[PDB]
Amino acid sequence: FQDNQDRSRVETNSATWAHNLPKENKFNTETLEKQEVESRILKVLSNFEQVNLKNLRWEQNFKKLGLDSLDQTALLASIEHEFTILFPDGVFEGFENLEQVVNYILKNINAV
Amino acid sequence: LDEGLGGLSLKYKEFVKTNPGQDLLIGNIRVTQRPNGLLVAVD
Amino acid sequence: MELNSSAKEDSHYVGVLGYPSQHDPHTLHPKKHDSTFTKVYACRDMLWDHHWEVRNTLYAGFKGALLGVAYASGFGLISKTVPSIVLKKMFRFVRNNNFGHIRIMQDLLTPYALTGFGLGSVYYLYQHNVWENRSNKWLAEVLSNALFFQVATAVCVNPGFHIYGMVGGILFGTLKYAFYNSSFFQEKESIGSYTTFGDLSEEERKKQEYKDYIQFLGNYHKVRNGQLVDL
Amino acid sequence: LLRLLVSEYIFFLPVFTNLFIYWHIFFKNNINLVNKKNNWDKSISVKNIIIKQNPSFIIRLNLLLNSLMVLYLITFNGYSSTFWWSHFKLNNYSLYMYLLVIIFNNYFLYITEKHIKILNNYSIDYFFSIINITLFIPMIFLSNTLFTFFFLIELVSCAIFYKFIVSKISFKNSNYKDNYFSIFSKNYLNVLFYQYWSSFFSSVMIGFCIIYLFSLTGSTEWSIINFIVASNNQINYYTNNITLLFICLTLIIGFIIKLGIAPIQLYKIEIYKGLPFLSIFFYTTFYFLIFFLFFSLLFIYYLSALNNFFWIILLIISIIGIFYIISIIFDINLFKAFLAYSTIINSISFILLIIAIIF
Amino acid sequence: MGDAVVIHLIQNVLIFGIIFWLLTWGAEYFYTVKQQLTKKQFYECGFKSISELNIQINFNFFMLAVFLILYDVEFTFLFPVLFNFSMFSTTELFLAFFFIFLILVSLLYDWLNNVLSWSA
Amino acid sequence: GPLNIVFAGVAFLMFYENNYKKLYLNPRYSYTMPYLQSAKITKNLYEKL
Amino acid sequence: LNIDGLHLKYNHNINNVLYYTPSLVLFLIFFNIDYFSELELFLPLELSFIDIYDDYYEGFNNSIMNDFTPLTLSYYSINSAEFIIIGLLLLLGSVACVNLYK
Amino acid sequence: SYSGYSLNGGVHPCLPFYERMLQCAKSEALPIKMCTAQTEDYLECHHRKKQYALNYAIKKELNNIRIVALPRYDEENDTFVPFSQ
Amino acid sequence: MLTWISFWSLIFWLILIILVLKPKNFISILFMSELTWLALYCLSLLFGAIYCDITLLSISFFILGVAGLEFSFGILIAILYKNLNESLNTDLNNNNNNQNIFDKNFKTPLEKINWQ
Amino acid sequence: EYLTKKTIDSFIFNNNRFNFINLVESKYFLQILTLILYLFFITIFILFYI
Amino acid sequence: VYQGFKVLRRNPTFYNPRSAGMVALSYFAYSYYVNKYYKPQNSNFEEYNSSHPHNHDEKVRQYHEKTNQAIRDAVLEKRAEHDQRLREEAK
Amino acid sequence: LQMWGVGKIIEIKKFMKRRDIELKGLQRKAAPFMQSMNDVRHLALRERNDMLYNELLSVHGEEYAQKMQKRFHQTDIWAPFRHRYAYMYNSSNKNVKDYKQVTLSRYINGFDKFNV
Repeated sequence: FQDNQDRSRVETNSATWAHNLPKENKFNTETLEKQEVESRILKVLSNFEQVNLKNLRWEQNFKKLGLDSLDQTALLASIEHEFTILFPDGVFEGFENLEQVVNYILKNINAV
Repeated sequence: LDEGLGGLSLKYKEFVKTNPGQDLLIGNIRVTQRPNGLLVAVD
Repeated sequence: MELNSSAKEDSHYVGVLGYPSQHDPHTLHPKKHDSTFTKVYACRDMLWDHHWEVRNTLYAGFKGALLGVAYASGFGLISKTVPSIVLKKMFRFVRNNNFGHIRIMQDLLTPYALTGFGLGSVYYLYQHNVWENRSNKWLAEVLSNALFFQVATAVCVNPGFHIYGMVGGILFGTLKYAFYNSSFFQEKESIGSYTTFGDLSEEERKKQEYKDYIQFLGNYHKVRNGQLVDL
Repeated sequence: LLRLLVSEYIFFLPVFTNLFIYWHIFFKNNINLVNKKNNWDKSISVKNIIIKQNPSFIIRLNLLLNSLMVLYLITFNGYSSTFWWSHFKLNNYSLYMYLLVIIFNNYFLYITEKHIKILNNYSIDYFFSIINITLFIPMIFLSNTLFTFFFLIELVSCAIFYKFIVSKISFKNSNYKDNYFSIFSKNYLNVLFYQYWSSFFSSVMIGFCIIYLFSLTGSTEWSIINFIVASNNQINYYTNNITLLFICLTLIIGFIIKLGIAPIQLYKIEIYKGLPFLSIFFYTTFYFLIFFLFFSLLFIYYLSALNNFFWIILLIISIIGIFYIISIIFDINLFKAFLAYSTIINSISFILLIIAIIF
Repeated sequence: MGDAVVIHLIQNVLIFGIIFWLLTWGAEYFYTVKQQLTKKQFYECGFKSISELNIQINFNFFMLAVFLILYDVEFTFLFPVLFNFSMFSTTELFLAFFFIFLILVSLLYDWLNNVLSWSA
Repeated sequence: GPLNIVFAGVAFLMFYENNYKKLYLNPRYSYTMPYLQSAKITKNLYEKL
Repeated sequence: LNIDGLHLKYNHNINNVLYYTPSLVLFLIFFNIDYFSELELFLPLELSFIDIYDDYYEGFNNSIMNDFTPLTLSYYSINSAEFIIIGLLLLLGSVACVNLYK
Repeated sequence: SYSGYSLNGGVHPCLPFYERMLQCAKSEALPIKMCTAQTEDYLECHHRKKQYALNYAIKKELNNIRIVALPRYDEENDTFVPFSQ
Repeated sequence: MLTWISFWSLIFWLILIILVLKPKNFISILFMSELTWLALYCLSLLFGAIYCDITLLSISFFILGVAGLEFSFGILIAILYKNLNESLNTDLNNNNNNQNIFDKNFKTPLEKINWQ
Repeated sequence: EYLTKKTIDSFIFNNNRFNFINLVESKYFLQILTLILYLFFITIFILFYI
Repeated sequence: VYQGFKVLRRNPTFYNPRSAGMVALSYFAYSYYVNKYYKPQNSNFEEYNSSHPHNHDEKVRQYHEKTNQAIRDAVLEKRAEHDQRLREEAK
Repeated sequence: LQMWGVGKIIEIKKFMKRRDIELKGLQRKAAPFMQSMNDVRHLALRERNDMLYNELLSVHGEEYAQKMQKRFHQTDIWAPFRHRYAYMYNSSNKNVKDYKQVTLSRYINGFDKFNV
C-alpha cells in the first residue's frame, strides 16, 4: 500500500551534528524570537547611557529617547553589527522607532 | 632443549672414547650412531 | 565453486570408479597402549559428525549470525541515522576507554547477530523436521521458503510487506532448487555415461548397440517421414 | 635477431599509413589561417579573418580511409597464426570482428556526415577524436594477451576522454534574460569526473588481475592460460580456490565498473546527462560493438577454462542488477536517463544470455 | 645505488648539526634582546603587512608542469635503449627513432597551439 | 617489581645466550666480533680468526 | 588551490564506527591470497645452498655491464607494441590536455 | 607473454619445461589428458609447491628430538666423518 | 613479521579502502590514486623478482607512465574546478544534510519569506 | 485492482523512497567499495560454508 | 643550527601514542592469525602424501595422481604395442 | 667536430672490445677448475641435506620419503629451488657480509681478508 500522507524520503533527512535537538525540517529559515531581539537591542542600548531602559516603551521616536541623528545612525549600525545583517538604504533611513527595527529583524531569516 | 641436545652430543664423545661402537644409555632414551655417521636419540 | 556437494554425490558411480567418498567414516578410534591425553584429544570427532542434530543447529545459527553481522556491516548501520547526542556520548566513551571501539561494535552488532542466529536455527529446524519427506521436492522447497520468508518479513520488517516476503520466498525456493538441490554448472559425471555389469561379451554388446543405432535412426524427421532424395 | 620477417608486421602497414595521413592533415589544418601576402602580391578581394570550418570534409576523409581499410580486408591473405611476438592473433573470427566494427563505424560516420550540414555544433577536434577511436578499436578486437588488450583499452579510453573534453559548452540561443547574471551548468565537470574515476578503478583492477595471472600461469596469452587451468583441474596440483576466485572476481568487477553495469550504473546516467546526442550515438555504438562484445568473449572464448568460477559470480550480479533497477528505472524524468537505462537493461539481458551460453 | 652506510652518515650529519646548535646556543651569552612592539612582526619594506595567511598565487603556467610530468616519463622510457645501444638492430633503432619523432610532434603541437606561455 | 625483575632476567639470558652462541659453537672464519677475534693476516682461504 | 591548511571540518568517527571498522575486520578475517610462502626464519638458513652455486662458463660469456638489459629486452624486443602504444597514448594525452586548457 | 628470458637477459629456468609442454600439447589429439606429466613438471618449476611441502614436513620433523648430531665434513676430501670422532 | 606477498596484496587493498574512506576532496583522491599506482608498482616488481619474469618490470615503468598521464589529467580537472562554481570538497556541492560535517548549512538566497 | 496493479506500484514507490535521484561523489565511491568487498564476502561464504 | 629541542619538543615520540599502540597490537594479532591459523589451513600440508589420509582433499589429490599415472601407463603400453605391430607388418 | 669525436669514441670502444676478447680468453682458461670446485662443494651440501632428509622422513615409511623428495617427472632438466631470483649487479651479490660488517668495513680495518 502507498500512503500519500507519508512524504518522507532520503532527500528530507535533516539531522545535523551541531544541533543536539534536531530541527523541524531541513529549511534553515528559522527566525529569531521577539524577546531575544528585544533583549539584544537592550544590550546594545546600554552603551548609549542617555537612554533609560527601566520603563522604556518601544513606540517612541528616537529623538524623544535622547538620540539625535548621529546617535540614531550609531545605534542602528550597532544593532546591525549585533545581528550580523545589513539594512537597505530605504530601510535604514525609514526607521523611526525601535518597534520597526524589531519587526524587521523578526521578519529576517539571515539574522543570527 | 638445545642445552639437552648439546649435552648428548658431548657425552657420546667420551662414551665412544672408551666404548667404540656401543650405544649410550641415559634416562629412558638410547643414543645410537647410524652407519652414515648420524647420531640419533631413539626411545 | 560448489554448493551442497556432499548431498549430491552419486555413491554407486563413486564406488565403481574408486573415487573418495564424502560419506566415508571420518572418525578417530583411539587404541590402547596410548596415553590419557590423546584419549581426550581424539574426542574432537564429535564436531565432524554431520548426523549430530545439536551440532547442525549450532552451525546453522552461526552461519545466520555471520550473515546478519555482514549485512549490518555493509548495508544496515550506514543507512540508519543515529542521534547526535548518542554519537557524542559514544565518542566520549571511546575517549575514556582503552578499547572502547570494541564495546561500541558489540552494542551495534548484537541485535543483527542475534537475529541471524535465531533465523538460521529456526530455518534449519523447520526444514529438517517438516519438509524433508515430501515427494515433490520443488513444490516443497517453494512452499516452505515462501511461508518462512513471509513470516520473517512480517516479524523482522513491517508486517504490511508480507506479500513481498512471500514472493521473495518463492523466488528463493526456486533458486535453491535450481542450484542448491540440483546440480547445474557443477556436475561430477559426464552426460550419457553408464556402467556395465553383465557377463556379456563384446560381440553381444556390439550387436545391441547396432540395434540401438537402428532405433535411433528413427528420431530424424526426414528419415522417419521418408523425405530423403536419392543421393 | 638475424632476420625480421614481414609476416611479423605486415598487418600494421595500412594502420600506420592511415595514422600518418590523418595526423598530417590535422597538423596542416591547424595552420589553415596563415597565408602571407607579400608586397608584390595583389588581392582580388579583402581577406576574411573570422572563419568557422565545417568539419564535413574531415568526416569524409575518415570515411574514405575507413573504406580503404575495408578493401585491405577484402583482398586479405595469409595463415592463421600470431604476429609480433605472439602479441596479436590473425584468424578468421578476429578478422571478421575487425571487418564488422569497421563497416558499422563507416555507416555511423556516413549518417553523421549527412547530419552535420543541418547545423554545425561540433568542432574539427571532435571528429579527430572520433577518427582516432575508429582507427584503434578493431585492434582491441585483434588482441592476443591481457597485457596488450589492457594497453589498447587505455589508448581508446584516452581517445574517448579526448572526445568528451571537446564537447561544445556555450550556445547561441534566443534566451536574452541571462546577461549580467551568473548561471552554473556543472554538466561538463560531472562527465569528466566520473569518466576519469571509472577509468582509474577499472585500470588498477585490470593491472592487479594481470599481475596475478602472470603469477599463476607465467603468461597472459589466452591459449596458455586456458591450457594451464584445464590441465591443473585434471592434475589437482594448484588447489588454491581462493586465489582463482579472487582473480575472477577482480576481473569481473573491473569490467563492471568500466562498463557501468547495473550494480554500478549510476554514473552513466550523469555522463549521458552531460553529453550531446551525437556523442551518445557514437558512444553507444562503441560500447555495444567493442566493450560489451569483448566482455562477453571473456567468459565465452578467452577465459572459458575459468567458467566453473565465473558463472556463479555472473549469476549473483545479474540477480542484484535486476532487483536494483526494477524500481529505479521508474523514477527518472530525463531523455538521456531513459536512453542510458535502455542500454543498461539490454546489457543485463545479454549477460543472462551469456550465462545461458556458457552452460 | 647505495648501502647501509647512508643511514649512519645521515645520523653523523645530524650530530654535526648538533655541533652547530651548541655553538649557536653558546653565542647567546654576548647580546640581549629587548621586547618591542613591531620587532616580532612581519617585515614589508618598513610598513605594516595587511595579510598573513591568504597569500595566493595565480599559477597561470600550469601547462608547463603538465607537460613536464609527461616528458619525464618520455625520458625515463628513453634511458634503456641509450644504455644498451651497442646491441641495437632494426627493431630497436626504428622504435627509438619513432619514439623521438612522437616527442617532437607533441612539442610541435604544443607550440602551434601556444600553451607554452603566460595567460591572463 | 617482581615481573620487571623476571623480564630483566629473561632479557639478560637472551643477550648472553646470543653472545655465547656467536662466540662459541660457531665457526670463526670471517670478522664479525671485533676485539675478540684475531685481526691477523691470513694466507689460506680457511684460517680460524 | 589551498594556500592555507584550513580544510573541511569532517568527523571520521561516525563512518568508522558505522561502516569501515566491521568491513575491515571481515575483510582481514577472510582475505588471504598467499598460497605458500615462508618467512626467512621458517627453516634454518644452513639448509639453503643455491645462493652459493656459481656457474663460471656463462660468467666469461657474459658481456653485460649494466642492469638495463631486461628493460631493454622487454621495451624494444618483446613488449615493443605496448611501448608504441604508450607513446601514442602520451601524444593523444598531450593533445587532449591542450584541448582541455582551451 | 612468456618470453623465456631471465632477469639478467639470459634464459628462463623453466624454458625446457615450457617447450616440452607445448610440444606435447601441439602433437596429441587429447592434449589435456595426454600431457599431464609435462604440465605438472612445468607447474612445479613455476610454483615450487612440492619443495614447500617438503620444507614443511622437514620443519615438523625437526621440531622433535629425532636428531642429535650430524657428521662433519672435511674440506680435503669428499668424505663425512661422524661427530663422535 | 608478515610475508611480503600477503603484506603487499593487503597493502594495495587497504590503500583502496582508505581512498574510499577519506573525505571527497579531489586533490586528496588524486594523491591517494597516485599512491595506489605506486603500490601496484611495488607488487609487480616483487612478483617479477619472485618468478624471474621480465614483463613485470615493464609493468612497473608502464605504471609510471600511466600514473603520470592520469596525474596531468587530474591537475587539469582541478583547475577546471576553479572556473566552474564548484568546491574542491564535493560534499559542499549538494544540499543533502551530512552528519559527518560540523558546519554544513545552506539556505535560499532570500532576505525574508513573508511580506504580509 | 490492488492485488494485481497497486501492489507493484506501491512496491516501486516505496523502494524509490530510498533512492537519491542525483548521484553524489561519496555515494559513488562507497557503492564501488561495497560492491568489491561484499561480492568478495558472499563468494567466499558460498565457497566455505555453502 | 640543527636545533633539536625546537624541532622535537612539539612532537617527540608520537602525536597520539594510544593510537600508535593500537596499530602495533592489531598488526601483531593479524600476523599471528595469518601465520599460525589461516595460511597453514589453506595450504593443507598437514596430511600431504600421508599413507592414511583423513582430509577429503588429500584423498582426492591422491586419487587424481594415481589415476593419471594409470592412464599414462596404459596409453604408453598400447602405443608401444601398436607401433611394434605396425613396424612388424611393414616389413 | 661532432662527427670526428663520435668516430674517436667508437675507436676507443673497439679497442676495448679487442682487449675484452683477450680477457675473455684468459677467463675461459681459468673457468673449468673454478667450476669443478663449485660443483664439488654444492654436491657436498646436497648430500648432507639428502642424508638429513632421509633420516628425518624414514620414520613415516620408506615409500613416504621418496614420494616427498620427488619433484619432477622428467629427470633430465635441472631446475633447483629458489625463493627468489637475483637481478642487481648482473644477478650477483656485492655485499656478502652482515649489515654491521657492511657499515663497519668501510671505516674499520681487519674486516677484509685480502684475496691475493
